[PDB]
Amino acid sequence: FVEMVDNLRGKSGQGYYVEMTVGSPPQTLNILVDTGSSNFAVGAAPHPFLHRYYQRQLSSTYRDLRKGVYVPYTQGKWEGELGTDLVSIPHGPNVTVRANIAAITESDKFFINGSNWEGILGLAYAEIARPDDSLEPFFDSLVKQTHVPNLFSLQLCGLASVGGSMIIGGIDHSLYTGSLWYTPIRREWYYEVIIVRVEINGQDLKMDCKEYNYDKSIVDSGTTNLRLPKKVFEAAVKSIKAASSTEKFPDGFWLGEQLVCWQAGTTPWNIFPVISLYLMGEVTNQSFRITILPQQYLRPVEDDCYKFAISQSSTGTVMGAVIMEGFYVVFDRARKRIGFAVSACHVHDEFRTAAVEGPFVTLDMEDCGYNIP
Ligand SMILES: CC(C)(C)CCNC(=O)CCc1cc2cc(-c3ccccc3C#CCC3(NC(=O)c4ccc(F)cc4)CC3)ccc2nc1N
Repeated sequence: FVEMVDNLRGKSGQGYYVEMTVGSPPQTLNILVDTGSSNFAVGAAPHPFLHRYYQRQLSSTYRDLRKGVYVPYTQGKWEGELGTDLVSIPHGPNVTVRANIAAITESDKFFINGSNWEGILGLAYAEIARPDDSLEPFFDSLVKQTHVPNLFSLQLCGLASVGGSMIIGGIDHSLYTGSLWYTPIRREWYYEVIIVRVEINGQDLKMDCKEYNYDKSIVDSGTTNLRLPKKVFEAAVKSIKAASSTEKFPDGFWLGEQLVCWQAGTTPWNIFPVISLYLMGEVTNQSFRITILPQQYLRPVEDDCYKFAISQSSTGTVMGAVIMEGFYVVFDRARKRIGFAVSACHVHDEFRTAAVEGPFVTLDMEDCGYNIP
């Protein structure tokens, strides 16, 4: 898997993308890696934000499916035409597959002005594909048509440029330290998981664990922050504020609306607590924990200045890039489980160490799951 190491790039706050080729002859595009959606969709007309776009009429292997696709999101959208074509990942497995492709012809609030990606690779499951779950996602096609094993793994390493690795079809031992622990994929739609306990510097938050997963918890490379359900966010912020109270911060800092700065290299990392998320384990009544250092949740932005990268959610927990940057994450689709291990590229603390540790004894973990009617 050495050929796939370092196949991801990005810019701060703009996501991670991988190089792909589409069509015959191959058209090279940079594609955002998104575990929180399930469509393969590419700019296919000259939106001013795009470095380049897919030109479907120049591909001899493009097949028009003669069906439109429309994907609304928070008063924005992408829209276009469905087809299939041959797709490869140059720094990936040595195969080519015929996959569904959405050729985006109109959009609002989707592309980012100044980013270096032109499309999105939705790696989640068919249930959340548009227009419906009959549109087979890319990874499903990859596994069906080739001998690539049904798993991939992500090491995201944290404008300043960014990098990482997407290992397609396996695990690279060089990308983590310590042990890999697995949590079940609760259901195949999002990469849904169940958080069973939360601690701040070892202090139990002491909430009904259902609150941690209200109304779901997902692992999402398509989101920057650790996003927490409102009630949990408020409890977490209260605790982090208490821990760090020897310094004063504007109210807006805790809302992610202003920076806090310190003289070069005098950042008081010690006053910010570690956060442990306990995840449902593979065995009955067994859990494990992942521990994130403050270096994960205080995002550097151009003194050393930082933005608070924990935010409130009204649609459940989102373990975004912030969390993922601390860990090598294994999406073991074949066995309906997600693995975590400390990332070989995570940012270290002077005196404390990140961890993925277990086992713990946690009873009635099924009750931590929220039941969306
Ligand atoms: C409902 C739908 C299928 C659209 C998404 C369901 N998923 C979520 O709600 C989780 C968050 C998310 C929202 C998304 C929204 C869209 C979308 C659809 C129509 C119009 C606009 C958008 C958008 C957006 C934001 C986005 N993400 C980033 O720009 C990004 C920024 C920083 C990062 F670190 C990672 C990603 C480009 C996907 C596309 C993919 C998404 N992927 C995601 N994981």
